[PDB]
Amino acid sequence: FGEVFNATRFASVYAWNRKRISNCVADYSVLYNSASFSTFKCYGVSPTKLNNVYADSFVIRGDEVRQIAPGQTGKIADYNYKLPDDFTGCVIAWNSNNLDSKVGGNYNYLYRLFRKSNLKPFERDISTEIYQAGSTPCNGVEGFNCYFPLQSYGFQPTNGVGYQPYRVVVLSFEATVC
Amino acid sequence: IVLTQSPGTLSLSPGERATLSCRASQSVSSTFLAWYQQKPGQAPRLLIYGASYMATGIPDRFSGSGSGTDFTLTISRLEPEDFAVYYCQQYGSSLTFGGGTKLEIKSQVQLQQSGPGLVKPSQTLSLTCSISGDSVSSNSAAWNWIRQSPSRGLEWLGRTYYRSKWYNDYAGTVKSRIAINPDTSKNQFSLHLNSVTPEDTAVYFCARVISVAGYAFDIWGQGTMVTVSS
Repeated sequence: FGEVFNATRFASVYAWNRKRISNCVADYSVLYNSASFSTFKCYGVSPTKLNNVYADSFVIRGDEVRQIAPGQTGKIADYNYKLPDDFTGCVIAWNSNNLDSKVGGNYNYLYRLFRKSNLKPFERDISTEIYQAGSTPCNGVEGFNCYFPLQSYGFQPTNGVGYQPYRVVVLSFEATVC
Repeated sequence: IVLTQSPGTLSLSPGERATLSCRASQSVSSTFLAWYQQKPGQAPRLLIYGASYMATGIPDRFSGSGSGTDFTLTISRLEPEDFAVYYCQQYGSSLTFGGGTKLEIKSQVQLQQSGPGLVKPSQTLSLTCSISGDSVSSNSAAWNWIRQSPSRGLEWLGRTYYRSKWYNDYAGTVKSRIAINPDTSKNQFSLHLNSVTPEDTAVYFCARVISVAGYAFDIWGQGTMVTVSS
């Protein structure tokens, strides 16, 4: 658990990591007592009665936290990380403005806003193909009507709460783990 | 796309709120609406990129909002330092600047310009833009040339960038006589205007465009004044 939450550096939204946790002593209530979590919503199971399991880790914006949920529509929910409707797990998120925010602008975190098809649940797209928005083809060269598929989050300490980084850890409960 | 800003002139006192607007003739589908601040005698300063994302060193007072055709720039608490003209820029199917709103109050990468400021008519205008802190052949960058005159405003001229090879993009207004050549050995890129007229008298700028930063001009140059006189 600590190797996913207390990680030194997280991954981007489109390049969300996936940790297969097997053969473990799971203490699901070891972080519920931690009041450092601002968003904590379980969907497929009651939280207090939890006593393979995957852990998806990425960093999104402040307003994008509402999109990680079944049946949500948005830039992150359709082109970056989509959750199935019959989801069985929990979504944990907390503010990390004091970590992933340089004084001159932390442009290391990216996100995808250009894709010609919505992502399937638990789908990962690391495609750097130049998105064609116009009528004439691009042929791997960017320019007018040929934009880059990824965009950079701002992330500065003077940004609003809605535009601050939030580290999200999505737990998916798919008897090797109890 | 035609960007029409409103109001044209706004006079306020320190402490009040200035609500600026920028209406486009059609929808900016690429969502690359950028806001700039230009204090008198200086180059434009990137405030907001990509509809609402704030730039480097921009206080929380400046806030971007809007999408499609209506865009608003809301400055919460005004200071005497905010006396400047604010512009509106979009990228996508074209590269158009706004008319400008004159608001009156009652960093590691450096682009340095060089070249002559007095060119005779029917002669070539040459200006060089030295780059330090970033590579002129950067894969995620573009090197543009922009001029500013009270008759046309911020008029974008052209650009050059390097992916696998070198590519060009020129504005049809000056395409018949413009040339932008990069120099990798000196880490520069220069501007050439073949046949100049008194209409070309303006203040020219060179700026950097990062693709992941809303395709907005984030770091501008010194700003040289070229006069076409005989």
